[PDB]
Amino acid sequence: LGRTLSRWVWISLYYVAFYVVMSGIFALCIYVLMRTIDPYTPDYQDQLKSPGVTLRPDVYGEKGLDISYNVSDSTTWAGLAHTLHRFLAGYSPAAQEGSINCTSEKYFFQESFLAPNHTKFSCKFTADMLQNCSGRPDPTFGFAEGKPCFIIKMNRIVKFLPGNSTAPRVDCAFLDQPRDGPPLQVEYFPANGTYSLHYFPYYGKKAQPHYSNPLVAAKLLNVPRNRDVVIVCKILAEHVSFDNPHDPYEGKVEFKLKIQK
Amino acid sequence: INDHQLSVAELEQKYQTSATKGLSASLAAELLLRDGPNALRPPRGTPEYVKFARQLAGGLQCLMWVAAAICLIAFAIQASEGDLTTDDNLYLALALIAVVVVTGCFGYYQEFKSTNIIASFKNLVPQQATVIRDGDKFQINADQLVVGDLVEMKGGDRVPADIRILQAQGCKVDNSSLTGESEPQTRSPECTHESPLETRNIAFFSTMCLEGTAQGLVVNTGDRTIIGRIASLASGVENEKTPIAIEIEHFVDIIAGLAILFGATFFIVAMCIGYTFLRAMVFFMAIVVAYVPEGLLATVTVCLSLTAKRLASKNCVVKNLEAVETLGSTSVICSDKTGTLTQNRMTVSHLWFDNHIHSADTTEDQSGQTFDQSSETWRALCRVLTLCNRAAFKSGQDAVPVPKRIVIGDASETALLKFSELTLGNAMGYRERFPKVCEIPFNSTNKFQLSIHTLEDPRDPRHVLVMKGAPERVLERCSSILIKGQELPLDEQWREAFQTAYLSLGGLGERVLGFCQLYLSEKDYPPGYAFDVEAMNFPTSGLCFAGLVSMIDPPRATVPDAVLKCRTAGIRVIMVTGDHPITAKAIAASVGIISEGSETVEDIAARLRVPVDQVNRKDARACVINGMQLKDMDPSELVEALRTHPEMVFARTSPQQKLVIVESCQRLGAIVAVTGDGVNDSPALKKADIGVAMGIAGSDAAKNAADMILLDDNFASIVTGVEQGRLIFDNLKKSIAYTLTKNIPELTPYLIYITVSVPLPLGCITILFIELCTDIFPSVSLAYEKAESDIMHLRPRNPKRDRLVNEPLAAYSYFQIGAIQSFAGFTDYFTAMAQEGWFPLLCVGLRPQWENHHLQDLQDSYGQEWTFGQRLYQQYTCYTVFFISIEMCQIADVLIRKTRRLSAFQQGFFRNRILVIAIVFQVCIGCFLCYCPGMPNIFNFMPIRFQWWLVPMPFSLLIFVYDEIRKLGVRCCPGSWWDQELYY
Ligand SMILES: CCCCCCCC/C=C\CCCCCCCC(=O)OC[C@H](COP(=O)(O)OCC[N+](C)(C)C)OC(=O)CCCCCCC/C=C/CCCCCCCC
Ligand SMILES: Cc1nc(Nc2ccc(F)cc2)nc(N2CCc3ccccc3[C@H]2C)c1C
Ligand SMILES: *[C@@H]1O[C@H](CO)[C@@H](O)[C@H](O)[C@H]1NC(C)=O
Ligand SMILES: *[C@@H]1O[C@H](CO)[C@@H](O)[C@H](O)[C@H]1NC(C)=O
Ligand SMILES: *[C@@H]1O[C@H](CO)[C@@H](O)[C@H](O)[C@H]1NC(C)=O
Ligand SMILES: [Mg+2]
Ligand code: NA
Repeated sequence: LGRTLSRWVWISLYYVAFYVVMSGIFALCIYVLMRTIDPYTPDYQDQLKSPGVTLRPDVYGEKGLDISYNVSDSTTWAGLAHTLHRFLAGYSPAAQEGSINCTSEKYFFQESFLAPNHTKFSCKFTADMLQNCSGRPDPTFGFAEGKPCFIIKMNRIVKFLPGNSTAPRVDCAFLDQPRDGPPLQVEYFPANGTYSLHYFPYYGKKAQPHYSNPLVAAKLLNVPRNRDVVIVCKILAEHVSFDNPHDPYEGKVEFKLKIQK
Repeated sequence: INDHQLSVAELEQKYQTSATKGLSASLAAELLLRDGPNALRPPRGTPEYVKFARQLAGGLQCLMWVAAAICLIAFAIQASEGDLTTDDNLYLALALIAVVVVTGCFGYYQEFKSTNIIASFKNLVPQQATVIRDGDKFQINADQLVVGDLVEMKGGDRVPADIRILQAQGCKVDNSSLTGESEPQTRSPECTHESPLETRNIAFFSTMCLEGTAQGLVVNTGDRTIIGRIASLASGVENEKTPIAIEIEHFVDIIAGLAILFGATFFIVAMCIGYTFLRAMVFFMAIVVAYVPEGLLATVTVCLSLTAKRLASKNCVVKNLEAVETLGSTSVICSDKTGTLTQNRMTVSHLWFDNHIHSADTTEDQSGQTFDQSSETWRALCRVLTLCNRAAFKSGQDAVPVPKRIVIGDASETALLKFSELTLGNAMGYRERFPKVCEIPFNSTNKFQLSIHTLEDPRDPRHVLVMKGAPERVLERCSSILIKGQELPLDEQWREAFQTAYLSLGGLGERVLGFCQLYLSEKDYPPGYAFDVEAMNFPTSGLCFAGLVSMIDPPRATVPDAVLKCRTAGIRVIMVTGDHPITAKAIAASVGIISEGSETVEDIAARLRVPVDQVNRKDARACVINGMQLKDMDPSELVEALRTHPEMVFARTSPQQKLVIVESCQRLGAIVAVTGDGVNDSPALKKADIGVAMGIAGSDAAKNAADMILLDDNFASIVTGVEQGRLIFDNLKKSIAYTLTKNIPELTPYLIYITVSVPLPLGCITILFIELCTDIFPSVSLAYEKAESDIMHLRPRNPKRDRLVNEPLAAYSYFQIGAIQSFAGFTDYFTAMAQEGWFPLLCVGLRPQWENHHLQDLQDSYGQEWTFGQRLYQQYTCYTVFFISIEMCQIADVLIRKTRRLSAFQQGFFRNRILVIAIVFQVCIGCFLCYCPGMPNIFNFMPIRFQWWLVPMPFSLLIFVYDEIRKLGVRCCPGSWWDQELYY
């Protein structure tokens, strides 16, 4: 074309060499980056200043969480029941063999790796601690009687301490109309709906490969039928904050519920 | 042509008018109704909104308009699928539109201000005229003139119509505007020439009766006038595109081609990966838009405005921004003579006395070399021309410079009086003291002026007789002559020397005027006795000759050096004039258009005494072409003659012939600049690539047709203009490279995001902040860089081979510096991701989970679970860190763009203070955008850690070192492969 074959091949070789040198420099920089970071603890936890809160079962409707079902038709809650069984399958004794019994009732600190394969101990959580809402003897998880059970899970953060004063608690209540009507009554599993203090801190996937999040199941007992309600469940702890407009899931979870009759 | 040739009798029956009675009043009224007003029709079809629309149109403007349209269509497609986060399409579209609109407003403001500055010189005149009707002479308006009206003319009139003179007595008019003749020309009924211009029995519209009275008939009115036909021819001329616009169009073509290539290849990639066809089309449009810079147009306009301001500091007013570069690329300068290269005023040029030709100073500021003035012969001659002159100065001027000072009288009288006031100090008061007992003015019989004066000394009242006239008539009246301050008899040798001097001084086009004096003793004439003019008691012969004084319209003071500098800059200078070839050749020799030792074919024939048939044309370097010879020629011969003769002067050229010369020069493939001051230059001025009009001496048509105007009438401003043009070319290409290099860093993250599906590294708002805010100032400050080489020695750039942006520049900027900046930004992005918990391998393919609003517990490399909002804040951190990487690399990029060939150590790191201020400003704006409260909410910027500021610094140093080594290798081996391929 505009250049002879020799000129084109010379410039092509020059560009290939230039790009190879740049690629090598980039690879060396990424290798040096990977060599400096710690494999156990994050260096600069910055956006993890407060754990998020998630709910099971999670159906997100149009924008946010929106659970609705027909009490007369079992097919409506069949999917939610399947979701609950699938989630609680992970918290089964067969899946908790690696972990060990844990009744320290305080911060289960670990400065050394005294577990098999140079890991740390993880305190076990089994579904039976949820008792009524564990799936036995009620596979419907309370959905059949219009008394749904919702599992509240707090996101794990490495070496995050909720507070020594009291084990972190969960509090569910109406948001749109708290004063109107009777207040929302909720039964918690385990007792008082507290996350036991020996599940903290989290030491990371490498240190605790069998770590299991503690669970609290909240059962709603007085929910008006055929009426749309909004329920907010917050985490009461000293170091957990839920005042963040730009992240609605930080320290709390809000969801619409509509139990059609 | 039949207007002048026809005699009185047939004109009477042709125009139904009487040579004495005049046109009938009813006939005059009906003819006025039929033909229309005498005033030339002024075009006024230039609305303001049309000019604004033109300022909104152009290569980069059309590219940006199409980019905005593409953004809107892509947003429509995305809305068809109901997609999210489409507001960036509008952000980009309105950004492009706002940039285009603000730039157009700035350019319109510049043009409007320049037009207002130029318009101060306009001045309407009612232009009353004297006409005979019904036998009663009276006055009417200029437009009221109708064809055939019998009209009178007197000194100081503007000649409100084209008029064939039927009676004239010593009428002299100036045609320096319509024609190129500086010398006043006589109007007499006698006619012999075919050309209406040269014909002596016809007057012209835009002229002035310098002296005399006359009366004649009206032959043409309105737009049928010579000035009217010239204006119509100028209107027929169509302007072409400026060289900088052509360069911009070529650059836009390069941008569009590269954008289409990249978009098509990555659209095929999107097919191969598995994206939906509509998604791949949207990606295509995104890449095409990403290759379109929006802040480039603003920087180009600002650089143009800065250069225009520098020029306006030197009284160079450009009517448009694009004209400030044209002179830099000019290869041919076609120059008008009378009024452009010359002062258009007759002045004393040479003095032959004592068998010696002395040269006087002709600069308007009197800054030239003077002649010897310590001779009593000079004192005698000074008294002779002082007492002979009868011109008088205008009152109220004592601080006004003498050459510019107003004088009343003949042009020769004005020049003589000015020369006296320059040599003497108070010749105006000197003339009053000597009584004029006998004064004889110029007569058709005598052909001289005579004056008898009484001496100032009371002891010596001896009468002094002083005479001024034509040399061929003066010499026969003389017997003795002043030589070496003594009275010497006339021999054959003195007459031979007189003839040789007269012929030589006439061969330069200068009118030669002879002066003589005699002493009348009181024995012959008593003091109380009064001399009588009609008695002719004077000897009137046997006079004592003093010397010869030759006068010519001189070049302006700064013209010769400016012409020489332009010639050393490789620009060939052609002189085109409507004047006689003798005067044109003398002026060309004076101003350096014809170099010393360069002789024409006539000169060679005179030297060898050989007819021109055997004379070899190639031996002659200079060439003078008459208008008739040009008309006999044909375009092939004209092109061959242009190529053959390096130095060429055109004399006796009509406006159409000047237009044809400009057309031929342009068609040969050269950028032509035309300098002019008169209406006869307006067609060529409009046809030229750049037209430069004289400000003080220019006419309305010349100023309107011209792109540039010299307010101080300094011809030396042209060399400043060409220097600034070449400098703005170099600095503009530097700035374009600087602006272009950052396109690839902004686009590569989008390619990586689409293909590999990492979380988005860069957002659109950050890209807008980079393009529109941070990097406008450094690229503009790049326009203050000094020249690396000497601008004047270089040849004019080849318009075809030398482009503003070529493939080497684009390749280097896009795919070496841009590649390094992309690598720096990605290194810093991966550092930020890993230090927060996301290892590089986890980032690959993480986009679908990262952007899923239903996933509020996504796990990082450490197993920590993130909500959507926290991941979005990490994304904003990535935006900020990649933006900082680009800015840090651009700091070194502007430093490397400082010079194309010279080392940064060879030039100064800090000599461009504006560049240092720009870098400081960029750093400050980046720091403010990062660490300002509430920033993450409005603009997706996050307060980052100092460690991420340092990660891109090694890449900045790498850019600097690589560019320095490249420039050193280019300097070391000027003709090698490295220079050929790696130099831009
Ligand atoms: C025209 C020619 C264009 C050429 C473009 C490509 C240039 C070269 C770039 C990539 C090609 C090679 C791919 C890998 C690059 C990095 C190499 C590297 O060393 O990686 C290391 C990591 C793995 O970690 P490890 O095994 O060391 O850890 C060991 C410790 N343990 C096991 C405990 C974790 O692998 C990784 O992360 C891989 C991460 C890859 C991320 C996707 C690519 C992002 C790159 C963007 C640069 C774009 C530049 C565009 C130039 C301008 C074009 C106009
Ligand atoms: C996140 C995102 N989104 C879009 N959307 C889009 C835009 C136009 C279009 F025709 C179709 C889709 N464009 C993006 N870039 C790609 C990167 C880039 C670099 C410089 C200038 C503009 C852009 C826009 C063009 C980005 C980074
Ligand atoms: C929910 O489904 C049952 C199943 O038949 C139906 O009877 C009931 O009306 C539904 N609820 C509402 C509010 O329509
Ligand atoms: C762990 O749990 C029970 C109850 O604390 C304890 O007594 C026993 O040792 C363990 N049982 C199993 C099945 O691991
Ligand atoms: C939970 O189950 C126990 C039986 O183990 C029963 O006594 C109790 O009432 C149940 N509580 C709820 C809230 O269902
Ligand atoms: Mg002129
Ligand atoms: Na023009």
